[PDB]
Amino acid sequence: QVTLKESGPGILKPSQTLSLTCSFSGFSLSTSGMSVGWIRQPSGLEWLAHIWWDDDKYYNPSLKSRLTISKDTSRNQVFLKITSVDTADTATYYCARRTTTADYFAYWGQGTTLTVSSAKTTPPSVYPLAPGSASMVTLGCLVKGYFPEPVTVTWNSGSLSSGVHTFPAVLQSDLYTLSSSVTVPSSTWPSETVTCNVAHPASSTKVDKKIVPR
Amino acid sequence: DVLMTQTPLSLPVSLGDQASISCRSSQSIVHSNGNTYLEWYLQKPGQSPKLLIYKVSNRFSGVPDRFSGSGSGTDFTLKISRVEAEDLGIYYCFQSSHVPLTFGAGTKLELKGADAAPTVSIFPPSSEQLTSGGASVVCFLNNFYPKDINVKWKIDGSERQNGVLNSWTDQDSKDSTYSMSSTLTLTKDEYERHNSYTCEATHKTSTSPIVKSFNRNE
Amino acid sequence: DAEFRHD
Repeated sequence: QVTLKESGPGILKPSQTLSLTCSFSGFSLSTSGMSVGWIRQPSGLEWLAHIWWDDDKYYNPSLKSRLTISKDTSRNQVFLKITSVDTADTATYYCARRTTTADYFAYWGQGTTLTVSSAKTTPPSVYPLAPGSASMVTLGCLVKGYFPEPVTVTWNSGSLSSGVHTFPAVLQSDLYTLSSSVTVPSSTWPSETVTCNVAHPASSTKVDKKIVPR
Repeated sequence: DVLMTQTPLSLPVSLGDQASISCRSSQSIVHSNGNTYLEWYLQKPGQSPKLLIYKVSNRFSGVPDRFSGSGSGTDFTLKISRVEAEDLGIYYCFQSSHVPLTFGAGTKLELKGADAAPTVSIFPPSSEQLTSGGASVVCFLNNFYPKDINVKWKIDGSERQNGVLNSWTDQDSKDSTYSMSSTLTLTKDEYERHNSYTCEATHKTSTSPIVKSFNRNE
Repeated sequence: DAEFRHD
């Protein structure tokens, strides 16, 4: 059974060098016709570089100055270096195999996520979103200014799951922010408590925010 | 670089429908060895891309026969004879004849649903955030179809673009609608210079924008 | 017009 597996540092600072490794089983790069390439998916897909059993190397020309691909067939590994990383190098990085007799990317790794950032670990500030004075009531929680990903959000400890939308995070000044909304009958709130439960494991944060009228 | 242009970029279908995706390359994908190295990949949520078709029209082992590929030169097509729910995802064409090897932008195969107007809710900065020293104004635009929508912010009746960031959910697994958040981030100083804050949504379900506002002092 | 390798 053919498998490939990428490994990387998870997080790097701008200007550092990214070192990626692809380890593989069920085949050998020494086999005539074998090749392995790197593809990334920045926050579609972009092909980076490729190396063959005979050490022939191919690069995306727009990225060549920052890329170096190599192999150690004995270790049965392929390496990619990207120098001078910046925020745009934040992506999932995949390695994938081709062979002259099966000349297509049939086998991919699961991917390694890389974040390039100057941010330090920062807990979220969790703010209630309650409707002002101006049938169904939409409430929410704003989870602002955390790093790194991820956060989780539940409502009433997961007992309230219907009518919930939790939005993907976006970056603002190197820190992530997202909001979650929940829509409940007007007979539910504020007669009953509605609380968002936010967890940010990187900062050991588990915080509850009750939504109260303004 | 060889540009791979997919049409359409979003393709709403009903289960059972035939579906077709166009991929046009800026140069012929014919290689000097006579082969045309045009491949199609499907990427599902939380998965690596998976190979469907290679050399234009050869189906990869294990790929269902409802998938086919055709074309030549610069003009290619992926066809699904009947769409199954497991087929929903993002389809990429890919050429490996020319360096750099290049993908199309991705076509999202998505579900058709009934047109539905967004429910729009606006929220001022919380007292907690204001004490803390910042000011975010949040607008939710929830459960609409189709996904095409415009959001405009006004402060004191004047359009504001700086400081706005939007985020979108994936298509809803219950009713096939979309939702989005739009957040206006201001300094507290900025916030305290203005009175009326408005989120306006324009969607094909009505001629008139949906307008939600609040006043800072009320 | 660099071609990728296929042999």
